[PDB]
Amino acid sequence: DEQYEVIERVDKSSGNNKVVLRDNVPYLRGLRVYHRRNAADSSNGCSNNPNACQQICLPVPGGMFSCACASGFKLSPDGRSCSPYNSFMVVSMLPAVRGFSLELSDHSEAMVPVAGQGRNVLHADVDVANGFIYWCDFSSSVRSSNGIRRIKPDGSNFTNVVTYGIGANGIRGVALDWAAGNLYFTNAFVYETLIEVLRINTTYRRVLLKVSVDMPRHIIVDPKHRYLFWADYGQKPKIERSFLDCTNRTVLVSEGIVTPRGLAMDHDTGYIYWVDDSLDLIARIHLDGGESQVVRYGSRYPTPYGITVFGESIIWVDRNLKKVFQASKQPGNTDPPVVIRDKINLLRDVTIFDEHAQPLSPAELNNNPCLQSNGGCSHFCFALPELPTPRCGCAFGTLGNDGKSCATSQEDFLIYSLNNSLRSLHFDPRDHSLPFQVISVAGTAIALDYDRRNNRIFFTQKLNSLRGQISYVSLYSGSSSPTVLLSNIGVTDGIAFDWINRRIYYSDFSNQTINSMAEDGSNRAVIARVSKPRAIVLDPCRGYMYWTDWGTNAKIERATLGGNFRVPIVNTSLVWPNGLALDLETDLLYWADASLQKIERSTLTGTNREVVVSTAFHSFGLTVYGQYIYWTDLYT
Amino acid sequence: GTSLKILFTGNLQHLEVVTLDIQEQKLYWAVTSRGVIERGNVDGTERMILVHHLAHPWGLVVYGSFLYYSDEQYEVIERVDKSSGNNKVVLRDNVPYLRGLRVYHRRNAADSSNGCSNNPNACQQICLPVPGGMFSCACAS
Amino acid sequence: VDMPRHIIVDPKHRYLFWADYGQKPKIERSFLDCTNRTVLVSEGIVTPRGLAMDHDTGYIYWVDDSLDLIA
Amino acid sequence: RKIYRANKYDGSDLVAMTTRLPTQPSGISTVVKTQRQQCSNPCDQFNGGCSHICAPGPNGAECQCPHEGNW
Amino acid sequence: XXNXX
Amino acid sequence: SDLLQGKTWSVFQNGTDKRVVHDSGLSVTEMIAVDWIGRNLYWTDYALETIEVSKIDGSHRTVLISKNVTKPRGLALDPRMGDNVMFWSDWGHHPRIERASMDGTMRTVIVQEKIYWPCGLSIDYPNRLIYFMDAYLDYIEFCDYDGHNRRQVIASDLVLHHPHALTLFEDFVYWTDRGTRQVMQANKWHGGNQSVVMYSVHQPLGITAIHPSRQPPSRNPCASASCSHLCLLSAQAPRHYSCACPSGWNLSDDSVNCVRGDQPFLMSVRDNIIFGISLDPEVKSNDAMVPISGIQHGYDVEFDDSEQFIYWVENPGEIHRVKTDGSNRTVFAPLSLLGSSLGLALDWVSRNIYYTTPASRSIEVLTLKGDTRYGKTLIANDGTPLGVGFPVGIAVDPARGKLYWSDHGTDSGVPAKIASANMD
Amino acid sequence: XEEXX
Amino acid sequence: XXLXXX
Ligand SMILES: *[C@@H]1O[C@H](CO)[C@@H](O)[C@H](O[C@@H]2O[C@H](CO)[C@@H](O[C@@H]3O[C@H](CO[C@H]4O[C@H](CO)[C@@H](O)[C@H](O)[C@@H]4O)[C@@H](O)[C@H](O[C@H]4O[C@H](CO)[C@@H](O)[C@H](O)[C@@H]4O)[C@@H]3O)[C@H](O)[C@H]2NC(C)=O)[C@H]1NC(C)=O
Ligand SMILES: *[C@@H]1O[C@H](CO)[C@@H](O[C@@H]2O[C@H](CO)[C@@H](O[C@@H]3O[C@H](CO[C@H]4O[C@H](CO)[C@@H](O)[C@H](O)[C@@H]4O)[C@@H](O)[C@H](O[C@H]4O[C@H](CO)[C@@H](O)[C@H](O)[C@@H]4O)[C@@H]3O)[C@H](O)[C@H]2NC(C)=O)[C@H](O)[C@H]1NC(C)=O
Ligand SMILES: *[C@@H]1O[C@H](CO)[C@@H](O[C@@H]2O[C@H](CO)[C@@H](O[C@@H]3O[C@H](CO)[C@@H](O)[C@H](O)[C@@H]3O)[C@H](O)[C@H]2NC(C)=O)[C@H](O)[C@H]1NC(C)=O
Ligand SMILES: *[C@@H]1O[C@H](CO)[C@@H](O[C@@H]2O[C@H](CO)[C@@H](O)[C@H](O)[C@H]2NC(C)=O)[C@H](O)[C@H]1NC(C)=O
Ligand SMILES: *[C@@H]1O[C@H](CO)[C@@H](O[C@@H]2O[C@H](CO)[C@@H](O)[C@H](O)[C@H]2NC(C)=O)[C@H](O)[C@H]1NC(C)=O
Ligand SMILES: *[C@@H]1O[C@H](CO)[C@@H](O[C@@H]2O[C@H](CO)[C@@H](O)[C@H](O)[C@H]2NC(C)=O)[C@H](O)[C@H]1NC(C)=O
Ligand SMILES: *[C@@H]1O[C@H](CO)[C@@H](O[C@@H]2O[C@H](CO)[C@@H](O)[C@H](O)[C@H]2NC(C)=O)[C@H](O)[C@H]1NC(C)=O
Ligand SMILES: *[C@@H]1O[C@H](CO)[C@@H](O[C@@H]2O[C@H](CO)[C@@H](O)[C@H](O)[C@H]2NC(C)=O)[C@H](O)[C@H]1NC(C)=O
Ligand SMILES: *[C@@H]1O[C@H](CO)[C@@H](O)[C@H](O)[C@H]1NC(C)=O
Ligand SMILES: *[C@@H]1O[C@H](CO)[C@@H](O)[C@H](O)[C@H]1NC(C)=O
Ligand SMILES: *[C@@H]1O[C@H](CO)[C@@H](O)[C@H](O)[C@H]1NC(C)=O
Ligand SMILES: *[C@@H]1O[C@H](CO)[C@@H](O)[C@H](O)[C@H]1NC(C)=O
Ligand SMILES: [Ca+2]
Ligand SMILES: [Ca+2]
Ligand code: NI
Repeated sequence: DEQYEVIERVDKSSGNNKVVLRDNVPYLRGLRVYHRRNAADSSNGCSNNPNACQQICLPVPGGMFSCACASGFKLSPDGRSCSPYNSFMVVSMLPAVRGFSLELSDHSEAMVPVAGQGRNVLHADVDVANGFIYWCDFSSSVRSSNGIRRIKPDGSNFTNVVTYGIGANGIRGVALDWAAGNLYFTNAFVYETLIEVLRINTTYRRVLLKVSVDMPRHIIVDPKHRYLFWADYGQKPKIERSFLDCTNRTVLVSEGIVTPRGLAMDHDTGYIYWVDDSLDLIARIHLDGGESQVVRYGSRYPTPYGITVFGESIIWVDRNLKKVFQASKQPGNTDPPVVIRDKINLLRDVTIFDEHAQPLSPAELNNNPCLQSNGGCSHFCFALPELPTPRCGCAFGTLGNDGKSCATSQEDFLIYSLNNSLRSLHFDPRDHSLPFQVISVAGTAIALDYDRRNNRIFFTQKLNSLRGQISYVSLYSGSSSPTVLLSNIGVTDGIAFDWINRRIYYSDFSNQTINSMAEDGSNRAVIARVSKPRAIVLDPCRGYMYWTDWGTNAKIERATLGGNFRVPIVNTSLVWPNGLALDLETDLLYWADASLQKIERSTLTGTNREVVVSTAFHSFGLTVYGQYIYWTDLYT
Repeated sequence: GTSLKILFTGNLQHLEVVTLDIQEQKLYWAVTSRGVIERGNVDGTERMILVHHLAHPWGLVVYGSFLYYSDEQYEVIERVDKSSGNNKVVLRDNVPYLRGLRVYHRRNAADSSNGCSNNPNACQQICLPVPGGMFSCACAS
Repeated sequence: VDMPRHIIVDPKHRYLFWADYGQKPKIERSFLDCTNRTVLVSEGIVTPRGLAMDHDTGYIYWVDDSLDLIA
Repeated sequence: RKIYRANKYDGSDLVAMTTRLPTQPSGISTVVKTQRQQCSNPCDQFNGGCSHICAPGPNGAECQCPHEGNW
Repeated sequence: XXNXX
Repeated sequence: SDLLQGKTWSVFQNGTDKRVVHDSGLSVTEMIAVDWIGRNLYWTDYALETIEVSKIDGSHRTVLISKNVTKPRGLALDPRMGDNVMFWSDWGHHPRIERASMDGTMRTVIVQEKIYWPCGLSIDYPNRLIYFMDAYLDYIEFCDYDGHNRRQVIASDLVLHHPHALTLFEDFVYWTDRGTRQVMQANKWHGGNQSVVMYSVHQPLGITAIHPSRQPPSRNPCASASCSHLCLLSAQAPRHYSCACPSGWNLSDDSVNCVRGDQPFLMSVRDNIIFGISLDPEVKSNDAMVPISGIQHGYDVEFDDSEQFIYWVENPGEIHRVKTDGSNRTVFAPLSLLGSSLGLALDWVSRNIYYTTPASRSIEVLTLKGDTRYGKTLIANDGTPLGVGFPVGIAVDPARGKLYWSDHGTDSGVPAKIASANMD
Repeated sequence: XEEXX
Repeated sequence: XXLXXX
C-alpha cells in the first residue's frame, strides 16, 4: 500500500491473519515472488514443438499452438513462414507513421512504425512496386527537420529524398507517380506556393507552377487518366485539375467548399473524393466535373482530415474524434461508420498500400507511355490525356530538336552567385526551366562576369576573412571543374571582363585597390588605390571604366582603362553604392545605394540623375538587359 | 444542507452537469465515459438512457418540450425532444470550446413561493428553504 | 546539540514541554523560564512532531510518524 | 554576521556570542564602570602653556593648531 | 545587416 | 565510485587500464576501504543503509552489517592479523563510531559522546589510533581502538566549516572541506602548521594518500583457507578468518562450503530501486538478491528462473535485464517506438514476454529465446468494448494458453474491466 | 503555417 | 551545506 507505506501478508482465502513485512517504505510499487517455476511441470504446444514457427510461437487453449510474425510480417499459407505485408493502410499522424491490416480482425502492426526524434509527419504516400513509404516532416523552427524522407515498410534503407529549397511553410503534400517514377510535391512559402517534380533516384528536379493568390496544399496523381489534382484552402477554396505538367489548369469544385484538406482517387469509377472540415461532409465528384455528390454529412463528422478509397468503401481519419473510420463509398448510404482504430492523437492522413491501388500492366494504365523506359525521354516524361507520345520535360537546359534530349540553353539569361554555387535564371518570369545545371565551387562566389568568345564565367571566390581568389568555368557541352586563375588575393567584391583588350579587372576590398590582368592570369597591374571598392563596369569602345566607392566619402568615379584621369562622376547623397551597371543600348549608368535603399539612372558624367525605383531594400549586384534591370537583394 | 441522500450510483464515470426539469420533477445528466444522457426521477427511480453515441457532452438544459445539449467534440449545439430523444436538430455547429448551457426566461417567484419568500426579514443573515414550505435560518462562515 | 521544535505551555502546572526529533530525540520538560530542564521520554522516540495535554489529567500526548505511534 | 571571543593569550575557547545577526555587525567596545588608568594631565594646568589646543605627550603637553587656517 | 558579402 | 553512473572503477596509478569492479546495485557509495591482506573490498552505502564486502575483483558481494545502520559514512580497516578490526561512522539518530571485527561478529560502539554528524575515518597504523572528524561540532579527534584516550587535534577553530574525508601520512593530517571547497594540511598532533594543499572548483569529497607505509604488510591467515566464495579476516580465535558467501547462499554445516538458496523471496519494486526481501517477516535484512539501483520509473518487475535473470522496463521504451548476482546488467531489446510500457508478464514455458503500452494502447509480445528479437502487437484499441482501452496489469497462464489484463475505460469505447484472451 | 505541434 | 552527499 503506497499511502500506508507498508508491505503486508494475508491469507489467500480471507483477509484474516494480517502480517507486516516492512513499514515506513516510501514510493512502494509492484510486487512479485521469485520462486522455482518449473518449465517441465507446466507444458504447452510451443514447448512440445520447439523451432516449429519461424519467428514467434504463441500457445492456445487445448495444448495447441499458433505461429506469429514480427511487426510488418504475416504468416504464409503454410502456417510456419513469414512474408512482408502486401495489403495494408498507411495512417500518418504528427508523432508517427503506422500501418494497419485492411481486415479489421488482425490488430498486428502491418509496418514497422516510423517514429522517434524529428518526426512531425504531415502527409504520406506509398510506392508499392519498390516497397517504399514517402512522408514529409515539417518544423517551423528547425530548418533541418523539413523535407521528404522514405523508408521500407520493414524499417530498413532510411533515406532523405528532398532536403534543399523547402519554404518556410514546408512541404504541404506529396504524390508519387508510380508509372513514371515522378514524385510531385507542393513547396509552400510565406506568400507563394510551388509545385515541383523529382524523378526518384535522380538529381533532376524542376518547378512546374508558381502561384501567389492560389495555394495548392494536398495533391494526388492519376497515371491512368494522366491528370493531377490538388486541394486549395486559401482565400478562394477550390479543387483543381491539370495535366501531369501543370499546364491545363481547370477548377472541378469552386462553390460549397471551404478548407478541403484531403483528396482521394477511385481509379475504377473515376470519382474524386474529398473531406471538408469546415462544412463537416465527405463528397465526391467525377473527373469531367459534374454535380458534387454528398457521401457523408452532419454533426457526427466534425474534422475529417484525410481520406482514401479501397474497393467498395472509403476510409477517413478524424482529428477531433481520434478515430479511423470505414464506410460505404456510395452516396446516400446510412450504415454507421465502422471504427478501425481509436484514441489516436494528431491524426493527419490515411493511404492504401496495395498492388490494386497502383497497377502496372499497360492494360490497366491505358498504355501509359512512361512505363517502357521513361518514354525514352532524357529527364522527365509527362504522359497527356489522349496523345500516345509523351511530352518531354527538361530539368535543366533546353529540349533538343529530336524532342527527347536536353542540352545547355543557347538563349540569353541571368547568372548569379549563391554562396558555394553559381546559379542560372531565365529572363522570362513564368519560365521555370534552368538554362544550365548549377555549378558547385569551393568557398563562396561573390562577383561574376561572362566571356562570350570562350563561353566562360569568371567569378571571384572568398575562402576566409582575408583569403580570396579568382576562378573560371566553361559552359561548353560536357563538364569541367572550376579552375583557379590567380590565388593569394584578399576578399574581392567585384569583377569585369574587357571583351576588346581581353583583360580582367577586379576590386580587392582587403588591399583597397583596383587591379587588372590578362585573361590567362598573367600581366597583373594596379589601376587605382580606393578605400572599400565594390563594383566595376567597362566601356572599352570609349576607353572609360567606372567603379563604386562605399563608406567614408562614398562616390561613383570614372577613369580610363589605364587609370590616369580619375574624376568623380557622382558624390552627392550616396552611402553604400553596392551595385553598378551600364546600359550600352541607351548610354545610361545605373547604380544601387543599399543604405539609401534606391536604384538611380543618369547620363554618363551624372547629368539628369533620377530614381528608377525607390525602396530597393539592400541591393548587392545589378544588371540591365532588354527593357528591364535585375538586382540581388541581401535583406529579402 | 441537511438530509443528504444518494439517488443514482453505478456507471457514472466522468459525470457532467446535472440539470432539473422542475415541472416534470426529473433529473437529466450526461456521462462522458459512456457518451450518453440519462434521465431519472428525483426520488431515485426510473433511471434510463435518453440520448447516446455522444462524444463529450458538456452543457445540458431542459426547457419547454425540449432538451438542449452542447457536445464539445462534434463542436455542436443540438436540440432533441425530452420524450425518448427523437427529432434531433442542430442549432449551431463548428463552435470551438463549447461549455455549459442555460435558457434565460422569465420566472415568476410569486407562483413558486417558499418559506423564505413567505417570511422576509425572518433570518438575520441567511434564509434557506426547507421541504414542506418551512425555512431554516443560517449564519455566514 | 538539542533542537526544540514543537513547544507547548501549561499555566496550570507551570511548565514548558517541547519535542526534539533531532540527533537525540526526546520530549523535554522545564519551568516557564526554560530553567530546570528534564527529559520525560528518550526511549522509543525518533520523530515527535506534535505535543498535546489534557488539563484535567496531566498526560502529555505526542505523535511520531517514524514509529507510526500515538503515545 | 556574529560576534566571537577567544582567550587573549592563545585563542582558545573560541565561541560565538551571537546568532547570525540580520545586518553585518561593525564596531565594538566595552562599557566599564571602574575608572581606567589615571595620570596627571599637564594641559589641566594653565592649558600646558599652549595658545590653543593641547594633549599630554610622552614627556609633556604638546601644543596644536586648529583645523582651519594656516599656522 | 552590416554591409559585407 | 561514480555516484551518477552507480559503478565502482579501478585504474593503475599511471592512468592506464581503467576497468569496472561493481557495475550495478550501488546507490550512494560514501567511502571505500580495500583489504590489502585478505584481498577483500569494503564499502558503505548511504541509501541501502548497509556495510557491504566483496572480493577485490568485485566477484562475490554480500551484506556484512545491517542491524542499526542508519546513515553509514566513514569506514577504516586494520587487516593486520593482531588487530583484524573494522571501524565505521553513522550520523543517523544517536550518532556513533562503531568497532567490529571484519566479518562483523565482535560489534561494539566506541564513541557516542559529544558527537553530531560524524564524517570520515582513518587509522594511524603504528600507534593504532582511529582519527575521526565532525561536520556539525567542527573538530578533528583521535582515540584508541576501544574509544579510550580521546584527544583533540583541531577543536574550537573557525578553519573547519564542513570537513568530509580524512588522510594521514607521517606526522601530517590532510582533510577535504566541502564548505571552503579546499583540501588542507596540518600537524596530526596539535593542528599547528596549517596550509591549503589546493583549491577545488567543486566540493572535494574523497581523499587518500598513495604510499606503501599506508598499507603495512602482514602474514595472511586466509592463504591456507579452503573457503568457497568469500573468506574474511577475523579478530576472533587463533584461525583469524571466517568463511562467508554472497547474498542468496546458505552457510553449510561444514563451515567452508556454501549452497545457493533455492527458497523463494519477494521482489519489492520501488520508484528508483528493486529490492529482494525474505518472505519471513522477522528477517529485515533486504539482501535476498543484489538490489537493482538506478531505476527511472519502476512499476513492474519480472524474472526468469532459468539463467536467473530479472527483467524491467525503462522510460525511453526499452527492456533491461540483470542476474540476481548483478553480473550481466544490459539493455535487452528495444520494446516499442510509440511510448513506454507499463505491465510485464513472462511466459517461462515458451520463453516469451508480454507487456502493455498504454501510450500505444496495445498488448504486445516479445521473444527472448533466439539471438534475434521479434516483437508483435496482439490486442489493439478497436471500436468494440472487447479491445484494449488502457491496459494496466497483465497475467499469463502458459499451461492453458490464457492471458488476463486489467483495463481502464475509454470514452464511448471500452469499459473498465478485467479481460481474458488467448496468448495469441 | 497550420500544424507545428 | 547539508551533510547528504547527493
Ligand atoms: C531507387 O533506389 C532505391 C535505393 O534503395 C532502390 O530501393 C530502388 O531499387 C529497387 O527497386 C526494385 C523494384 O523491383 C526492388 O526489387 C524488388 O525486390 C523485391 C524484394 O525482394 C526480396 O524478397 C523476395 C521475396 O521472394 C526475395 O526473393 C528477394 O531475394 C528479396 O529478399 C522482389 O520481390 C522483386 O522481385 C520482382 O522483380 C524481379 C526483377 O528481377 C523478379 O526477378 C522477381 O521475379 C519479381 O518479379 C524485386 O527484385 C528493390 O527491392 C529496390 N531496391 C531495394 C534495395 O529495395 C530504386 N527504384 C525506385 C525508382 O524506387
Ligand atoms: C538457506 O536458508 C534458508 C533460510 O533458512 C532456507 O529457507 C527455508 O527452506 C525451508 C525448506 O524449503 C522452508 O520450509 C518450507 O516452508 C514452506 C512455507 O513457509 C512456511 O515456513 C515459513 C518459515 O517459518 C513461514 O514464514 C511461512 O508462513 C510458512 O509457515 C512450507 O510450506 C514447507 O512445508 C512443507 O515441507 C515441510 C518439511 O520441510 C513439511 O513438514 C510440510 O508438510 C510441507 O510439505 C516448508 O516448511 C522455509 O520456509 C525456508 N525459509 C525461508 C526463509 O524461506 C533454505 O532452504 C536454505 N537453502 C537450502 C537449499 O537449504
Ligand atoms: C602502468 O603501470 C602498469 C603497472 O606497472 C604497467 O602494466 C604492466 O605492469 C607490469 C608489472 O609487472 C609489467 O611487467 C610485466 O609483468 C608480468 C607479470 O606476470 C610479466 O609476465 C611481464 O614479463 C612483465 O614483466 C608489464 O610489462 C606492464 N604492461 C605493459 C603493457 O608493459 C603499464 O605498462 C604502465 N603503463 C605505462 C603507460 O607505463
Ligand atoms: C555555404 O557555403 C559553405 C562553403 O563556403 C558551405 O560549407 C559549410 O560552411 C559551414 C560554415 O558556414 C561549415 O560549418 C561547414 O562545415 C561547411 N561544410 C558543409 C558542406 O556544410 C555551406 O554548406 C553553404 N551553405 C548553404 C546553406 O548554402
Ligand atoms: C564632388 O564632385 C564635384 C564635381 O562634380 C567636385 O567639385 C569640384 O571640385 C574640384 C576640387 O579641386 C574643383 O576644382 C572644381 O571646381 C569642382 N567643380 C564643381 C563643379 O564644383 C567636388 O569637389 C567633389 N567633392 C565633394 C564632396 O563635393
Ligand atoms: C540494535 O538496536 C536495538 C535498539 O536500540 C538494540 O536493543 C537494545 O539494546 C540495549 C543494550 O545495548 C538494551 O538495553 C535495550 O533494551 C535494547 N532495546 C530494545 C528495544 O531492544 C540492539 O542491541 C542493537 N543490536 C545490535 C545488533 O547492535
Ligand atoms: C608550527 O611550526 C613552527 C615552526 O615553523 C613550530 O614552532 C615552535 O613550536 C614550539 C612549541 O609550540 C614553540 O614553543 C616555539 O617557540 C616555536 N619555535 C619558533 C622558532 O617559533 C610549531 O611547533 C608548529 N606548531 C605550532 C603549534 O605552532
Ligand atoms: C555475462 O557476462 C559475462 C562477463 O562479461 C560474459 O562472459 C564473457 O563472454 C565473452 C563473450 O563470449 C567472453 O569473451 C568472455 O571471456 C566471458 N567472460 C567470462 C568471465 O566468462 C557472459 O557471456 C554474459 N552472459 C550473458 C548471457 O549475458
Ligand atoms: C538497404 O538495406 C540493406 C540492409 O540493411 C543494405 O545492405 C543495403 O546496402 C541498403 N541499400 C542502400 C541503397 O542503402
Ligand atoms: C486544355 O487546353 C487545350 C489546348 O491544349 C484546350 O483545347 C482545352 O479546351 C483545355 N481543356 C479544357 C477542359 O478546357
Ligand atoms: C596586397 O598589396 C601588396 C602590396 O602592398 C601586395 O604585395 C600583395 O600581394 C597584395 N595582396 C595581399 C592580400 O597582401
Ligand atoms: C530544580 O533545580 C535544582 C538546582 O539545579 C535541582 O536541585 C532540583 O532538583 C530541580 N527541580 C526541582 C523540582 O526543584
Ligand atoms: Ca468542423
Ligand atoms: Ca559545520
Ligand atoms: Ni467533461
